[PDB]
Formats: sequence, C-alpha cells, structure tokens
Amino acid sequence: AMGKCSVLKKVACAAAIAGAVAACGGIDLPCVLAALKAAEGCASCFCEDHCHGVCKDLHLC
Repeated sequence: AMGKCSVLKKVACAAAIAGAVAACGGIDLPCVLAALKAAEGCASCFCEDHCHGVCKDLHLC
C-alpha cells in the first residue's frame, strides 16, 4: 500500500521507520511497527515490501 508516503516520501519512509528498526536492530517488522506506528501511515511504507507473515500480524497489508 502507498500509505502516508508519496513517491518522494517513499524515499523518506526508509528514514521514518529507520528510527524504529534502529530501536530493535534492523527490519524487525513486529518490533519497529510498535515504535514506527507513531508514524501512522508511513508504517504502510515499511510493511509494503514486507507484506507477509507478520504484516498481517503487524496489521497493515
């Protein structure tokens, strides 16, 4: 899903969620989502390519 992340901010979601993965230790989708969820809408950028197991659990896609 596009999310609250347009084409330009699709380049910036990696930075938005980056602070969340950095909080756990890499793309730990169930982990970063807890912190990244503050970015209501760019989490959708995060789980976009990670649309699987936990993403459905993450509750995005």
